[PDB]
Amino acid sequence: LTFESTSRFAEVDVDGPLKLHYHEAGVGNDQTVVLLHGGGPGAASWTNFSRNIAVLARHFHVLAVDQPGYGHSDKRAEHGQFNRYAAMALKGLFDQLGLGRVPLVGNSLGGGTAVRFALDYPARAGRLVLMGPGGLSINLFAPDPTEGVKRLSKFSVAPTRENLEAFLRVMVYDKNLITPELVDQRFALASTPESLTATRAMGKSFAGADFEAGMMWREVYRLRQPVLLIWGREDRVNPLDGALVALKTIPRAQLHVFGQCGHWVQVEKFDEFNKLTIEFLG
Amino acid sequence: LTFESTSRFAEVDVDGPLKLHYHEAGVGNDQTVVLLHGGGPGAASWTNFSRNIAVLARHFHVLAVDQPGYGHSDKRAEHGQFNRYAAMALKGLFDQLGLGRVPLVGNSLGGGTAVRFALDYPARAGRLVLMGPGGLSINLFAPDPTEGVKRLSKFSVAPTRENLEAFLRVMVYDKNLITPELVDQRFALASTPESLTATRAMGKSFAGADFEAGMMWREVYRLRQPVLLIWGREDRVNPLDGALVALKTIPRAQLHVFGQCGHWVQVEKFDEFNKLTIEFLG
Amino acid sequence: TFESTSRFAEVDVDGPLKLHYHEAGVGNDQTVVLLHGGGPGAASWTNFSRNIAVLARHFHVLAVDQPGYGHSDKRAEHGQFNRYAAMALKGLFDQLGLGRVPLVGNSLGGGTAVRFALDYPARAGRLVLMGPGGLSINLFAPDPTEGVKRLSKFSVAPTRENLEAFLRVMVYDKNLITPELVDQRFALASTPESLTATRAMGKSFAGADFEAGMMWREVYRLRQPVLLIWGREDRVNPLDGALVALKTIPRAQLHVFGQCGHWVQVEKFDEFNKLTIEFLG
Amino acid sequence: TFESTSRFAEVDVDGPLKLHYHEAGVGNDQTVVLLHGGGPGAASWTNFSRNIAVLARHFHVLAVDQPGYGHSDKRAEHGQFNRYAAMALKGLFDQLGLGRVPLVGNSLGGGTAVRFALDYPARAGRLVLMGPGGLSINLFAPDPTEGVKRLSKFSVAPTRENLEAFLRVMVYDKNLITPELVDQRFALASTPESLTATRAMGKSFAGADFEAGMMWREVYRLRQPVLLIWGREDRVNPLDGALVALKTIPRAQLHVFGQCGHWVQVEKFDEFNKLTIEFLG
Ligand SMILES: NS(=O)(=O)c1cc(Cl)cc(Cl)c1
Ligand SMILES: NS(=O)(=O)c1cc(Cl)cc(Cl)c1
Ligand SMILES: NS(=O)(=O)c1cc(Cl)cc(Cl)c1
Ligand SMILES: NS(=O)(=O)c1cc(Cl)cc(Cl)c1
Repeated sequence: LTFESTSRFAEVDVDGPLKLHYHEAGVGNDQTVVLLHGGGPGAASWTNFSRNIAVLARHFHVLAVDQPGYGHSDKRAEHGQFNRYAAMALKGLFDQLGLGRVPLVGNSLGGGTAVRFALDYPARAGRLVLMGPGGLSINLFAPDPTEGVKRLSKFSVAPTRENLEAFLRVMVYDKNLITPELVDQRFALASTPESLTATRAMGKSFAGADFEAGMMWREVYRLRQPVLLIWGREDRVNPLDGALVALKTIPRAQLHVFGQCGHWVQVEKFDEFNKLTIEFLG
Repeated sequence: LTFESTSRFAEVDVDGPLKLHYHEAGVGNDQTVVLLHGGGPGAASWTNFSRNIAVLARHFHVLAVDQPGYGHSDKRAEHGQFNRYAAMALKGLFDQLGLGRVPLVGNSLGGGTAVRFALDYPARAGRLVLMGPGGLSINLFAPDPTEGVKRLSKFSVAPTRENLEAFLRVMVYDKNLITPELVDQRFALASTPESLTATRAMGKSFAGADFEAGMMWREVYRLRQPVLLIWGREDRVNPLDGALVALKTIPRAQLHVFGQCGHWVQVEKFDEFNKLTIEFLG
Repeated sequence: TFESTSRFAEVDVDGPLKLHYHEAGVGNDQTVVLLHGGGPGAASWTNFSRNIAVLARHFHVLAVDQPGYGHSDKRAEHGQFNRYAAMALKGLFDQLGLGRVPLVGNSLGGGTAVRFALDYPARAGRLVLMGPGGLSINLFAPDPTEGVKRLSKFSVAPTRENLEAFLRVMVYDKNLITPELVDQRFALASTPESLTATRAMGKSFAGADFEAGMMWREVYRLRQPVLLIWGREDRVNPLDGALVALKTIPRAQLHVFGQCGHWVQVEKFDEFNKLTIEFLG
Repeated sequence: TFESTSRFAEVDVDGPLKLHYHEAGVGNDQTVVLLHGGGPGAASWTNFSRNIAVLARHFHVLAVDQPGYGHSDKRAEHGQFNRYAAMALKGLFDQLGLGRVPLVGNSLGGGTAVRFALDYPARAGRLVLMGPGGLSINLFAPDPTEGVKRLSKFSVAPTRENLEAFLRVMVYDKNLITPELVDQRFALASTPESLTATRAMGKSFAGADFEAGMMWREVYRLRQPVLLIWGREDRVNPLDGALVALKTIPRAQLHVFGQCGHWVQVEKFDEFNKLTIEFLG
């Protein structure tokens, strides 16, 4: 497994052709799992889930999808509420690949996409594993915008190297993870005009009349499947108090909280996260 | 493994000889683990950890100790703050068995004993697994006494079969676990004069000037080992809000919460609890 | 007096519905509507005994018996209760010619106040909500709470002993639960109309319109100032149920009283009256 | 006026310590001590500008510059700060012949108020604590909070731009942060004595007496009524830090203002004044 061997493209229909890039691994395993990455500038499937795709592929058929706006998937200048938009895309990939009811793994932005998908297409979503998820989270104590969200915005307005490192450092508990190479690589991807276009589209979509589609804490009481919520105690993007409504209202919820862990659970607690996910998904 | 094959007795010194009953299993395994049962009338090591001792013994050298006042351990009419009292007893067993630094597993009352032990004898306690633990818990939202605590008290004042079933039913999420046989067996053990004596001793000890020894939420910021907190979402004895100070202040804490689970985690979520414990303890 | 303030009105909620209420302080510039808590034998006058007289020196007070309670109609059928009660209140508003009126609500009535403010937004002003149902969601307390359990137990087995047990976990200071109070509530709760109202309440929970009671989902939409008041020791609607509403209601405030249960306006009556009067004017 | 109310006293805390304070409303029956928040350039008069005059019509007000702030001594060394300040306040109490006095404290000063009430229990009456340090423990917010981070950043790099950034996450309404305010605070914070006080504060955190600042451990011992006041949007000492104290202080109350930050007595000054006056008498 390299970026190239696993790379795949599909074209789906979401008000018109939409190219989705994903990675496929562990082919031949009976049970398929879909991984949905976190947001943040420069984010994509391969780098987000580097500490995991290989391990998970020893147990599952893994499909790690670049959400629209990220990675090598299309970066339209236009789009509605994002989680719903990405969920519609994922629905097209599901139909195309002939996929049935599949468990979903989602980190941060992609966790929100996972939930939106599970709500909109309930027969198609199996068990959920959600790490510092957006969407279903609502920060009952932390004033919004959080520190993490503010630094992301500040990057979006002024896309400098300094603003990106500042953002990345409040993503993780262990700031030694934020190396010069990580910052440089992420900045190179995030700084392209296409990615800047996608950032503009993400910004305008917030003003949309479909905003309620992002407020999934209002809806997850309807989720019938087991759901494993995973949180870094020190998450400064989507803080721990945001887990509470979901834990309370999802009937078959579990919550796991890691001390000394930020927003990036699958990297910062990669060994522990992998065993939980593998056990939880069978 | 039967009650008889695993049964062991030791005499330790806590202001005088104190007979401790415990169960020993999986002899020959390199790493020793001590299990400390929950409170409640009729409670003891074998019945509390019935769904677990066998499984854990496939990986560890298991020592499940009847705390003083419970099981076949001594039921003195007199004793000071309980967790400290039971911890002193456990210290004597540790010294006698030549035990070094050992991980501890504790449910409810015994979780408090585990913590008190880890605080008082810090070099002797390894990783902790704590299920709906007393002591370190402090119910920030739930008015005290909780429902669970009130029904236990009501049994203590009026030790009837009806009061014991009522108590047992708020111990678990799935009330079908509370069968006629369970109630009868527990009532038979709890109703003996010796056990009634131990209940009186437990009651008087609350009035003691050493009460601060029970307030372990004040002290667990000192715990240096990894600690796995495990909670039933629907725990009505030690409710979930009681986990928060410990999660915040123990540097290497983790928390796992099971939906559809009460105070009796190791029974109600026995398969999941066993894999977490085994993985966490190595 | 009970009699001097007593009023009746008949409105349309899927047919005639007779509503009883108490009116006081007429002539005052600002009208305020009071909505009592639930529980057996509850009604406007006895729920708000420590408050109507004080409030009427500042406001035009309308204390309304919600359907199923007091001297208001006790239908044997009805859908989600807070919406049902809100529809009734809406009828009363149009009839009395009210504009935008602040609402005061304890427990059940707090839920009705909120449902009303959501369903008829132009008609509700500032809200004072004491241990309110509806907008509360117990993030930590397992449901049903001990309060709700004892209330249910009475519904199944309506004995004096079971009512007393409910009334006793309603309050921090159990000395407020006098034998006379128990006897007064029990005589009222034990009538066949009242048991019909109780049975009707329980069935409504099974309704397809249940989402209407999940008001924590919707209060981010409230634009008016809202003052939440809670007893730290509330065992019916515990304190953790305040949190979503505090977070999501933009002009929210919260006051918490230590040594206070579910019945705020009684157990902390002087402080409640002063808080309410200032917040409302 | 600043000058008319200004007073100095010298007490013993391991040697002479000069304390500055403001005195008003002399002759009133009940004395009240005010303890300002922290942050660079903070002092009694400017912290409590919207409050001293109003409070002095009801109480005998003593607003004390805590050591390290205002015109009080700024030693380059000192142990855990709230105990240090409390020892100073204790000196002032004996000298002025005070008995049992209610305390009002914002942020840092709230922590000092609490430390004082614990260390000299006979000398403290009712407490009013606004976004207080010391007794707070942020159960959900990762530490250091964004507020504390920007405060630290100023300590390392004391620029106008960094002070403004701190002042701006101190408050909900950023229009309160006027250029003039920034300039006033910065001129005071930038003096070499003040930087010495700032450097001293940071080192004290490394002290062996750190447990003295962990007052959430001890307030279950407070016997007096305590009124906690918080801004919902406090980014220095966030709202989740109120919870242990609310739970464990037996006669506690809590008030939370939506649309309010760390600087409660300014951002919600009319409501704060009224709450304080009623609670204290
Ligand atoms: N709060 S959230 O999970 O939805 C989220 C997280 C990140 Cl890092 C980025 C975006 Cl655009 C959104
Ligand atoms: N709150 S606690 O864990 O300490 C506890 C639980 C039970 Cl079931 C019994 C006793 Cl005596 C004490
Ligand atoms: N949870 S609630 O406020 O809606 C409530 C309280 C009482 Cl005391 C009774 C009823 Cl039926 C409902
Ligand atoms: N967390 S705290 O209240 O103690 C506090 C607040 C401020 Cl603004 C400054 C200082 Cl040094 C300390």
